[PDB]
Amino acid sequence: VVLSFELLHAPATVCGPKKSTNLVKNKCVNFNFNGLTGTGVLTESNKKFL
Amino acid sequence: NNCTFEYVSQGNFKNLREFVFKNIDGYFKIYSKHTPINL
Repeated sequence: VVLSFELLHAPATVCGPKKSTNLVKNKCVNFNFNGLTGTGVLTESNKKFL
Repeated sequence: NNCTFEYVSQGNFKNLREFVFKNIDGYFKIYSKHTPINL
């Protein structure tokens, strides 16, 4: 079975997951939700979503 | 010839099927939104 690593001019749509996380307010840690990082408190906040 | 890619999932103006099509870097984005426009 062949796995071809072509990173050509066309966009890369082949990535992969690892591990697990569970972060709660009143603490202050990192985060990574499909790429975006940052350092701070992760509160299960009262905000909207769509 | 080739199938290089594929994918599978009153009448007074009940809705509208409008779609914008654009291309960047080759990758193509379909946009669909079936807005109900009874007017």
